[PDB]
Amino acid sequence: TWLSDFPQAWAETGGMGLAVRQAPLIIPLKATSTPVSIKQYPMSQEARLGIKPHIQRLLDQGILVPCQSPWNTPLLPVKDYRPVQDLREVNKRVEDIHPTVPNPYNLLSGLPPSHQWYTVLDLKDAFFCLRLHPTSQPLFAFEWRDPESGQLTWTRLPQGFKNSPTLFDEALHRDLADFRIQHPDLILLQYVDDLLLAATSELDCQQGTRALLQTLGNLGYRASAKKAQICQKQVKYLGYLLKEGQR
DNA sequence: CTTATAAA
DNA sequence: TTTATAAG
Repeated sequence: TWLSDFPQAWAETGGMGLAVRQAPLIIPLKATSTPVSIKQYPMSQEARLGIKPHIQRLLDQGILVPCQSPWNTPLLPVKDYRPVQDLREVNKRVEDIHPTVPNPYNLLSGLPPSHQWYTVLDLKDAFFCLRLHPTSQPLFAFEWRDPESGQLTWTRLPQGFKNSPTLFDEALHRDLADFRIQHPDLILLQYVDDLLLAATSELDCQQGTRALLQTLGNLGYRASAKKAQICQKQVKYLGYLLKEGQR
């Protein structure tokens, strides 16, 4: 089984990821920025009870930690509840970086007709695999209370932060550089957390996929076994249907 | 909820 | 000028 053969590589069996080779990220501020503390709009009990289990899981996982910070941004009061942080005022104060993630159209142009056997993997909770340096953690604080009050913040690259997709894409590229060198006859397309591996034959695709899963797992990333498309001549990738070299 | 942009 | 849409 693809599952049993690579327990470490799958989110379902390997536990929450952590990119062990990647240094905790420091997030540079713009030259003139100072902290902004935005009050939390009062949240209804219904919303709070909805969000609570997610917050607790993240705390248990060490992805959230208590803190006291001069920064504060709101969680959405209406957000099937899940916590969404409005990081816009933080984003405005963070120094911009060059956008290096290719658009899907251009990314797909690197797929040759010679390689028509596909594996598509998506990494689960990808941003959370990247640690934030403790110096940058306070930037992302928000308020949490459970009547029956303090701030929490993220110890990993957060959702809603303007640079997360680019920083993740760049980190995974660094981590997969050797894989590319070891497998010169495979095509690997990276779009943040969405990966396409393409091979000349079913066999090469099988061996390539084994090697990619082993590598991802070893590095601390986790792919979704449920959504995995393995060694197919027809796959869905980035909203396209990849079929016989078309699209 | 707030806010940026677009469409009406 | 208002309304709608989208997104953190």
